[PDB]
Amino acid sequence: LDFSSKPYKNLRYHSRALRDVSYHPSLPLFCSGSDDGDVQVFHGRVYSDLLANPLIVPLKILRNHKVVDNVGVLSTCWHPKEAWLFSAGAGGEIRMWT
Amino acid sequence: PRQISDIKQFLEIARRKDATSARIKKNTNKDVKFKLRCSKYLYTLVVADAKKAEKLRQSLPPDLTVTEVG
Amino acid sequence: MPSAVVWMRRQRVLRRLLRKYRESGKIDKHLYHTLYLEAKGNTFKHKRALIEHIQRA
Amino acid sequence: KILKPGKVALITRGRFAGKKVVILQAIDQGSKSHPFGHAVVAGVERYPLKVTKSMGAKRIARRSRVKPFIKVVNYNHLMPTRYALELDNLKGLITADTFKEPTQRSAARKTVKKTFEEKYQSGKSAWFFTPLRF
Amino acid sequence: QRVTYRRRLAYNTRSNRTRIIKTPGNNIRYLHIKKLGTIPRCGDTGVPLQGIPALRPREFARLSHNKKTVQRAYGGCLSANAVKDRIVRAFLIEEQKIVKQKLKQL
RNA sequence: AAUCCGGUUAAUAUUCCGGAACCAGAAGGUGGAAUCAACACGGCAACGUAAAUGAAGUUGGAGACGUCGGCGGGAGCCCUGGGAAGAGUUCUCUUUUCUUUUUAACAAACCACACCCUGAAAUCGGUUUAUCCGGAGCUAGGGUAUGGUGUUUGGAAGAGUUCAGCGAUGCUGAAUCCGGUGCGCUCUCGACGGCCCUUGAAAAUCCAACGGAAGUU
Repeated sequence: LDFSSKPYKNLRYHSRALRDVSYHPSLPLFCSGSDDGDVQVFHGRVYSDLLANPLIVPLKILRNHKVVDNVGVLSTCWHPKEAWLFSAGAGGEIRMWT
Repeated sequence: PRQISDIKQFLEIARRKDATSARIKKNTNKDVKFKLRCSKYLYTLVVADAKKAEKLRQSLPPDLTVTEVG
Repeated sequence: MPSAVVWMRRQRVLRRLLRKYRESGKIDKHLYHTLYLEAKGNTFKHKRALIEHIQRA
Repeated sequence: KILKPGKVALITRGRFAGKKVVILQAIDQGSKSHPFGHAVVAGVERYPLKVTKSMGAKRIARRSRVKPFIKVVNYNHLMPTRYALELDNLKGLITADTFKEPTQRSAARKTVKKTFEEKYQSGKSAWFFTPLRF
Repeated sequence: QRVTYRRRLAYNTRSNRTRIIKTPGNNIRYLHIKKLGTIPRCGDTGVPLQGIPALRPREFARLSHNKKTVQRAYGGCLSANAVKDRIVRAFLIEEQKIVKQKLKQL
């Protein structure tokens, strides 16, 4: 919000449409889930300093999730306490990425 | 003249080699107007927080010529 | 003050008012169109002459 | 009753103006999302070019390539024709889920493209594949 | 205060169009304003098209492509109704020709 | 195609000085965007957007078009209530008399006539100052575009003006405010209504369309 109206970074790992993006409320990690079935976990750490550009790096690409009717990960949720990710698939499965 | 509200953007424009000088204006409403002179536009940033103005001041690169109230 | 101007103002207030009772529901579309219709023929020379016309209607 | 699935129709409004489409499914009953006679139509956007034996096989395929489009349009914005085309793989592929889910929409565009290509290779419905001059 | 014209083009004409403004020095000044732009008009019907900014001819080059045309066949040249009329007339004429050829061949 | 403000001369200023912009052309570069599904997606639609190739050939628009009347909008000027400043007048009366009270080009975000969608209407409705339109689809509801303008800034108070002082003409204080308006005058724009008949210059120039040539690196 303090850098520009245009996006600060653009990321296009996903081979399919990106469904949901969730930022962990406390830990400096965020996740993106798409129809490809893979969830991308990125380390986004923010400084309060004006000169300090936030450091965004990938951390993991979570896989082994089913795809049904060209639908993969629909929603992702971050555990309020630790780095645990709740991934909801199209097969009726919920995955605990610990 | 362009009015810029994003402080970071003001930093990036300042780091740009086009920027030549910057002016600090102390208004009666205790606002600091950071007017950065570029090639085509004079980019101004009005900051309401006084300490934000000072913490802004030395975060400006030293090579840039900052100036007192015009 | 020209006679054109007084009618110029009188018609607008008469028309501006006749719309406002219409949207407030005091008069339906049919009687409003009639009320708009006579008012074009200077039927009322002043505002309250028209307001009494709504009450009797 | 003049609008039936598989009937060739013509879009007259919107970006795809004057393009030939086939009625995939009729929703003349209407819906809350589209309170009008909206029917899903799959048509041709980029009409295929004229295949010539002189050009190479790669060139031949590229000219035969057809850009399709799936759209929901109102009935009065469509114009029906006597021509009708029926193809089995385009039965039931379309639904509310497909037009909601972007990947399903992309998948639907893939199949309607593939089925248009095989029909062009088979040399059937040449007039529909032919662009209309106006 | 009485103000004179900035230029020396005496005998003010259509080209000599000015505006009165108050300067930060508290002076009333003549500001010459160029004529207002004209929106493009439809070829078939003639009504100005919808969605095109009304600017000057030389100015139109500065705009991008999407800002000068509408995403439709004959967009930026014909109105939507004119496009609709053009499309249906062409199809009906083609059908009238196809039945006429059918009648002649039988 | 495209410029504004302030200052400056004994005599020149939209030219000079200070500051702030704009237009046109020119190349690469940086970043972003589209493609082995060949040249983007969304909306029922009017159409929208950061981009989103288009040869030959074929068109369209701007330029570019009479006159008159009324209505509406905005700006400046004029009128005027207070606020402030100074100069008055004043035995007394007189919250009083007189004078002043600025924001440019340009750049930002937002702020109302044509059309679309639902709709099928006369028991005729909507409506002008001036009855105009409506199954060739009214009133009503939701939209789309055109933004004449207005709002908030930036420019910009650091400038200008007016008062007080203090010391080369410098330095320091303050204020430069809140309204109300009118058949008002000047200029411009929008929406109509006539009269036309005389149905109302040309070109340079700029834009768009149809058309589909060509085409991991």
